[PDB]
Amino acid sequence: KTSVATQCDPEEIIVLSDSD
Amino acid sequence: MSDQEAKPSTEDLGDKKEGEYIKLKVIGQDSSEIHFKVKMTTHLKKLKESYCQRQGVPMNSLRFLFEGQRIADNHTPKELGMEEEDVIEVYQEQTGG
Repeated sequence: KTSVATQCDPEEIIVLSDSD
Repeated sequence: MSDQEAKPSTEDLGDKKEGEYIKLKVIGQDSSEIHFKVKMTTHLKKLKESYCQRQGVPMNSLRFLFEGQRIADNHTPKELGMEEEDVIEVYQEQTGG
């Protein structure tokens, strides 16, 4: 019954690999 | 709050590598807010650079802060007293680049 709607996306920055 | 001062979420999530790391909320001057999953003791410089570098910014033009607290290169959420889902704002270090 539910339908998915596409959204608008702004700046997408990626993340670096973890320390520790 | 698990027993005292811990979050009891590690025994549910953690499908990536070593359970889960902690994510910060980066607020850019372009209003771009990005979620970064860094380790508790990760150089927050890297966080700063990731934003700036990929978005085409010079590191000398931008400062990343935790609630207005100037993040240093070798400073991490652990040291600054932040946890998962904490917030970091971007402000201008020097003249634009």
